[PDB]
Amino acid sequence: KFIWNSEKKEFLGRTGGSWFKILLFYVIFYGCLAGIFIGTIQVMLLTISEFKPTYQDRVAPPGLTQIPQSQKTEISFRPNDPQSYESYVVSIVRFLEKYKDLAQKDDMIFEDCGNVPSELKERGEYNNERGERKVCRFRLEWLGNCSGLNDETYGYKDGKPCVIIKLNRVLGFKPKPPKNESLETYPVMKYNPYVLPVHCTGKRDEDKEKVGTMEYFGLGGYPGFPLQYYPYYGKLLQPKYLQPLMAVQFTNLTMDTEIRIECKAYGENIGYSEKDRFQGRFDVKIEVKS
Amino acid sequence: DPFYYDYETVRNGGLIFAALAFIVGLIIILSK
Amino acid sequence: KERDMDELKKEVSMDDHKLSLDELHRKYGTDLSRGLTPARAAEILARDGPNALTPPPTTPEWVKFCRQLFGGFSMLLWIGAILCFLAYGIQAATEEEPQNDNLYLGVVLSAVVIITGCFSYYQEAKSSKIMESFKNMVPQQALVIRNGEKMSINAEEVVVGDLVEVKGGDRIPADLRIISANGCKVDNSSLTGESEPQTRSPDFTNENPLETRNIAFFSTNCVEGTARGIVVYTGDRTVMGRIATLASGLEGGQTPIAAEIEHFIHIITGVAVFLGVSFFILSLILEYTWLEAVIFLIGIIVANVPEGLLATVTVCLTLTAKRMARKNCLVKNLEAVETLGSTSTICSDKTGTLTQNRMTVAHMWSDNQIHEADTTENQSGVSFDKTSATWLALSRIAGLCNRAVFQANQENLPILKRAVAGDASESALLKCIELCCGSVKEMRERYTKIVEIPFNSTNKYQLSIHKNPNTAEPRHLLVMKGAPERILDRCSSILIHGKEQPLDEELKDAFQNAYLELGGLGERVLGFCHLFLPDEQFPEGFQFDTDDVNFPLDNLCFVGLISMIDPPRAAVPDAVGKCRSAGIKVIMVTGDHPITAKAIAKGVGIISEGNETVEDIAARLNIPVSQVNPRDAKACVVHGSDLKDMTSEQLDDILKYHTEIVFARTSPQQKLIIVEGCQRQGAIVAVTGDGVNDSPASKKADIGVAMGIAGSDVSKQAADMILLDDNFASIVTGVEEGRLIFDNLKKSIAYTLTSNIPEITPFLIFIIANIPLPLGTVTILCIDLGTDMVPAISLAYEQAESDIMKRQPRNPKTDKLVNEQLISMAYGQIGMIQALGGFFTYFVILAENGFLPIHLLGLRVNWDDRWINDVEDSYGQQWTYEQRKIVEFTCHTPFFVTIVVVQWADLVICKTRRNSVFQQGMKNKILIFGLFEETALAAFLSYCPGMGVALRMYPLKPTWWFCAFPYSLLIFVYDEVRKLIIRRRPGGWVEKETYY
Ligand SMILES: C[C@H]1O[C@@H](O[C@H]2[C@@H](O)C[C@H](O[C@H]3[C@@H](O)C[C@H](O[C@H]4CC[C@@]5(C)[C@H](CC[C@@H]6[C@@H]5C[C@@H](O)[C@]5(C)[C@@H](C7=CC(=O)OC7)CC[C@]65O)C4)O[C@@H]3C)O[C@@H]2C)C[C@H](O)[C@@H]1O
Ligand SMILES: *[C@@H]1O[C@H](CO)[C@@H](O[C@@H]2O[C@H](CO)[C@@H](O)[C@H](O)[C@H]2NC(C)=O)[C@H](O)[C@H]1NC(C)=O
Ligand SMILES: CC(C)CCC[C@@H](C)[C@H]1CC[C@H]2[C@@H]3CC=C4C[C@@H](O)CC[C@]4(C)[C@H]3CC[C@]12C
Ligand SMILES: CC(C)CCC[C@@H](C)[C@H]1CC[C@H]2[C@@H]3CC=C4C[C@@H](O)CC[C@]4(C)[C@H]3CC[C@]12C
Ligand SMILES: OC[C@H]1O[C@@](CO)(O[C@H]2O[C@H](CO)[C@@H](O)[C@H](O)[C@H]2O)[C@@H](O)[C@@H]1O
Ligand SMILES: OC[C@H]1O[C@@](CO)(O[C@H]2O[C@H](CO)[C@@H](O)[C@H](O)[C@H]2O)[C@@H](O)[C@@H]1O
Ligand SMILES: *[C@@H]1O[C@H](CO)[C@@H](O)[C@H](O)[C@H]1NC(C)=O
Ligand SMILES: [Mg+2]
Ligand SMILES: [Mg+2]
Ligand SMILES: [Mg+2]
Repeated sequence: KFIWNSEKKEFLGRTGGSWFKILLFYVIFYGCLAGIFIGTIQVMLLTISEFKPTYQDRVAPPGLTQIPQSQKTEISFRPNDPQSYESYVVSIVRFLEKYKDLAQKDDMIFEDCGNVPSELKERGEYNNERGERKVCRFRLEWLGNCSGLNDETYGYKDGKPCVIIKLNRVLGFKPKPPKNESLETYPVMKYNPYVLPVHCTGKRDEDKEKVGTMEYFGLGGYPGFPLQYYPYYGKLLQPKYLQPLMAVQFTNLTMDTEIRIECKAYGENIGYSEKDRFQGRFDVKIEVKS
Repeated sequence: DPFYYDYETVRNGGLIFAALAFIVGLIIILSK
Repeated sequence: KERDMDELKKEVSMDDHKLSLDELHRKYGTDLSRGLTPARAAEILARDGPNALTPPPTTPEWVKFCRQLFGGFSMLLWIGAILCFLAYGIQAATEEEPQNDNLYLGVVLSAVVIITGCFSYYQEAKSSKIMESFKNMVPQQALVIRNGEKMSINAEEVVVGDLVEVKGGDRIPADLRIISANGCKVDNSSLTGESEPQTRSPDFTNENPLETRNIAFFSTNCVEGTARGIVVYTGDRTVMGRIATLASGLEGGQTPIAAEIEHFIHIITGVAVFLGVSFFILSLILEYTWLEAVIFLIGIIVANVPEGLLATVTVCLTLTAKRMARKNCLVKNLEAVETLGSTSTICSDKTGTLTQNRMTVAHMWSDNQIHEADTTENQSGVSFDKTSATWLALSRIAGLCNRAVFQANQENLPILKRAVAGDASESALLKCIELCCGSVKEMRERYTKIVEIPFNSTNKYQLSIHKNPNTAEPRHLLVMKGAPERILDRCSSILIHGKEQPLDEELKDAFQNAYLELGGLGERVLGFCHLFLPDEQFPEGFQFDTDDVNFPLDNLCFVGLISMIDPPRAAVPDAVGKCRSAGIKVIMVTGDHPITAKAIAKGVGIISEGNETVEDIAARLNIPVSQVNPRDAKACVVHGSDLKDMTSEQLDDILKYHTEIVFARTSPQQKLIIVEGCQRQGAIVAVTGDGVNDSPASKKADIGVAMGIAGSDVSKQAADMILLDDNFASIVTGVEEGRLIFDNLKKSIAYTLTSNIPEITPFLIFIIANIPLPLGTVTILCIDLGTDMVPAISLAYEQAESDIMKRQPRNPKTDKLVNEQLISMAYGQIGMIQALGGFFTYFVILAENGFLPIHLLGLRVNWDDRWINDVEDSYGQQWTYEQRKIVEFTCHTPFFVTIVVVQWADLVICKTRRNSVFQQGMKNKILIFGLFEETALAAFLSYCPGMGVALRMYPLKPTWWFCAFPYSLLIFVYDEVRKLIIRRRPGGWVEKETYY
């Protein structure tokens, strides 16, 4: 006493006569609770579509992303040290490892689309009435001087920085480029009908530190995403689906100073959030120090 | 487009509800 | 070495009181007639200290605020906050979110502690204030005699051993040894507990200085007569000063409710550290570094702490205390509101507590028959038959011969509680006649008093003669009152129904046995007689003086007897009846004389009819008192003389083997010893009292109870509860209230404790299965302190599920506030169903937005990564940080809403511990409003504009609201059939395992 009750005649600490009763009760109880839970979760799983998600409204303004996703939006590396840029280089290697020409062999599941940006490819409806959909090919040659096949870079910006921008995948999304009536979109090509444009700037709307020269690699040479790869039909209907990529090389920059870069994708189907810096737009800080 | 939701309407509904529920609660605690 | 001091203070006192006055003055160095010299007086006055008590040693500063800030529970919240701050400090090892999370939490905990502390402090402060309004100290200047001259000086300037004169109405300045007296009755009522005024004389009477007549006492008022004495004791050295200092120096002891809460805390922290440790081990067993594992430990442990329960409990107690105050029952301390409900023994004082401490007419003798008068304060009793002429004659006798008259300002006042200038008996008689027979004003001035004889030093007969108001007989009327035996010696004729008679030994001894019966009843009896005069022999112009025998003092006409006693308060007997009915043992503890004590005891129901004391048995059987076996006696009157020679085992035995007990002639220290003796049995003791003799008792008791008006100041300071209206029946209400608020507390507790399973579990399986965090910190706070508050308070307004005053007092060791079964319900069963409901809503929302539950596993690593902006759902889509995070936070809001939804059912089922909800029912309005306001609040937080910006809470897509519903319904049905089976099978397995 008061407490030493651990064991005596006859109870196991605390009171051990009926322990089987209560343990059995909680096994039954928690078992039934688990069962009920799995039941509710099962009807819930009955109410979700196998093809399209029940709510798309959260991803509505798709985002712009970079290959070498950095610790915080920043590539800082030495042009000399091989181990300096190795992380970025490897990230790129594995990223585009999916895009190689021998990676798409099959004419069964792959389809060769235009060498020039083309109208959107609509395939049936989103049900399974039609078979597994073909996927339009993307050849790494569409990006020159950045991971183009064997020949060069290959230091992958080693001399001067370059980053590929990608558009976020959204099922059913059909990008509408800005009208030919477009308001002050800055230098850009006349391929506005079938391409979704992207452009980069040092600082957003205010005074800039601006130092840069940017060369863009698109499909056929146009700084944007070809509409022919849209809409995306989802992982089930289109596994091994390859989405468009577009390269941006910074040739001319001040080496030992860090500057910032924002890349905006323009369109009506496109939107931007001020709280989400990766929504509709893009941010990267780059310092190449030697 | 599926990418638009009416959040403002649902918002309004919830707020209207909050008002009604609360003032009804107030009717309840005052029984005269 | 104050232990020894208080050890000397718990011992009964001694004195020098028995001395030849020669030896007295020889010792004290004083003249008996002349007192002492002014020089000597001023010499002694500055030698030790002025005559007064040292002001109460307790003068805690408003810094006592800090007291409210700690306790045992606030402590739990303190260490909670400290742990939080420590966790954030450990999270200063990196760039970290808790700027909105852990720091927030700790600060909030601190805020709860501080605020609740402020509230409770303000309440107790308020009670202290309303108590301060009640203190009035009027300086009463003592009358001394120095250098032969009478001088009236401030009582504080009185020294040891100088001559003091006290008069009628004068309060005794310091402790005196009476050298001389004339007709002097001092009132010892508050100090020694003696009911009727005790006469004081030079002569030594009793060995115990408290009962002796040659000592007068500090703080006691002299009722009548005059006396001279030498001062034995001054200031703190006096009797009531020693009593007061003992009272100030005792210990409060831990209140029962506080202990229950302590134990409760032990439970909570028990499961807290079990979960925390076991999951610390578990976390290390997988991956996370000692850093993360520690953060998780602190996280879980703190998570198990009920922040809002402090508020809800404090508010609960405060509400009950509010009602108490409404009934004119004030509680000095906040937690003392419960104690009555836990009390198995009530030690009560007799005079001023159980009784009115006011001499009052009880029974009257008319036509050889006893008629009981109405002895109640409010006149709620039965009036006798006043139609008889004998009563008229008697009433005129009592009314006309007195020194008693109402004072100037008593008109509007009730005839009883109003003040009167005169003797005890004369006051009682005056009030009685003014009550029953009409006014004594025009009645006493109707007959004109010619020559009166005031009470004689010997034989104490008091007579007066008046003229005749009647229109028939112009005879002179003579009236006399006095002790029954002497007036029996002087009377011959007896009156019946308006016509006279001589005395025959049959009805003469009927009168004798009626006098001995009323006298044995505890009452004090007075013979009342009158005689007409032979106006032929004593003409209308004859002036009779007090010299020779003018009137025939013999052959008078004896009318009847009028007896009087201090009656119990009107509400008392019923109250004691209820307390006995509730299973509370009532013990009378008084310093009064045994003969009256036993009578009052039988009157108020402490000693029931038919129950015999050892002495009753001895008397009935005509046997020596020592013979009879004490086991045969259920009731006992324990004499205080014996109580001095008694040991621990002996007192234990007396308390054990006697059901109805009365301790009489007991010193205050012995009251303390009796209380401590009942506490040695391990039982909760409440003490009710009036005077200073109850100061050490009321202090030592688990709960003391004073009388707001009839109670003295010291005992009022010592009490944990005050009765402002002086209604004893309140005690009953008390033990009801405290016994109810217990049950409700459980419910409230249960409710809040149920919420901690669905609150903690999200962060648990967040660590385990590595899913995105289902429930945030802000949301958890919006449940604990946001919503559940109004329901948890509303649970306090729950009513009695059965008759509570029927059931026996709880056992402190067995029955607990928060025990095994409660935890096994809240944590084990209901809270689990709640958690499942929450996670269900979570998966509904996340699955509908494209992340299927099975895919959510291990995702958090990349999910909580700010810089991964391509994140694949089950449909192949790529989410940024803020998007999927917005979904997680719009998964927090519905988890919170779901908590509210299941807390509906939990609130309705926590409403009743036993009864089905269709019995006890929804008649609670505050509960209804609780539900409405709760739901409305949740809906607001969800849908108010900018809440996602502020609290990071987003508008619920409305169908989300229905995900929790079937789980709530399940909770309700389950606990309803549980509270069905418990009703049907009170064996019982469900009752033993669950019912709490
Ligand atoms: C070198 C590599 O280092 C790499 O650093 C890592 C390592 O340091 C590992 C490090 O682990 C985190 C991670 O597990 C996330 C994990 O985050 C969780 C723990 C801390 C929480 C703040 C947070 C939100 C809920 C919150 C807990 C803390 C608790 O105290 C609560 C206040 C508690 C409450 C009490 C109450 O009453 O109400 C609720 C229960 C739940 C709670 O509300 C969740 O907190 C842990 C500390 O995450 C860092 C990123 C980075 C790169 O990879 C780099 O290459
Ligand atoms: C990418 O880099 C190569 C360098 O290897 C460029 O070829 C150089 O092009 C410049 C003109 O811009 C010529 O003056 C040099 O003589 C070329 N050198 C070599 C070794 O080819 C190539 O034109 C660049 N292409 C793009 C699309 O940027
Ligand atoms: C009535 C009881 C005892 C039997 C079982 C019926 C249960 C499993 C039913 C009753 C209410 C139902 C839910 C109501 C809310 C909707 C939200 C919707 O967006 C997906 C399905 C979901 C989540 C339902 C699934 C099944 C549900 C939870
Ligand atoms: C007895 C039971 C059913 C009590 C529960 C009341 C339920 C049915 C109430 C309480 C909260 C309510 C909701 C509050 C928020 C609004 C938002 C509005 O835009 C659509 C409906 C909706 C979602 C309400 C529907 C009804 C609702 C879910
Ligand atoms: O079941 C609780 C619920 O019942 C009400 C009304 O339905 O009262 C019912 O039960 C009472 C028993 O005390 C009786 O008045 C009667 O049986 C019936 O009215 C409400 O008081 C309460 O909300
Ligand atoms: O239960 C049907 C009821 O809910 C509503 C909103 O009032 O549902 C709307 O919001 C839900 C949020 O999950 C959606 O599931 C639903 O598709 C949407 O219409 C109404 O539909 C209906 O009155
Ligand atoms: C590149 O930048 C350098 C200095 O910043 C400048 O001198 C040079 O002319 C630029 N090259 C162009 C404009 O082709
Ligand atoms: Mg106390
Ligand atoms: Mg008393
Ligand atoms: Mg909680």
